[PDB]
Amino acid sequence: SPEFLGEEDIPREPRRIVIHRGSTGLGFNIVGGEDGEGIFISFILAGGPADLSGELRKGDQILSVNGVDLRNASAEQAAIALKNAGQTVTIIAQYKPEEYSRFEANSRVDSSGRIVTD
Repeated sequence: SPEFLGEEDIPREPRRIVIHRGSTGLGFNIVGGEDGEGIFISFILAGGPADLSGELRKGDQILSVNGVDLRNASAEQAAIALKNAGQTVTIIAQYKPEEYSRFEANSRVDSSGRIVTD
């Protein structure tokens, strides 16, 4: 009997993740930022710093960057904070796929809590 992770819930509590900046950037994209809706990871680049951490995913909201609260920041504000965060970037993230799925066209959350796009 194979034990798929797919049948396992993704943790919903906040987590602390440390990223080490490459010679290319932190390796993820963000969406959101309008009217305090929040900043969400929409894409993680294969092989990039966020990927290498192995602790971030599409659908994570970025709550803070190096202790600076980003929950109500604009995307531009978030981009600036992330750019200016130095070589070692400490992120507090929280998996919020339902909120995230609102932003991505034809996306939804399945019974396992995974984000699916049709």
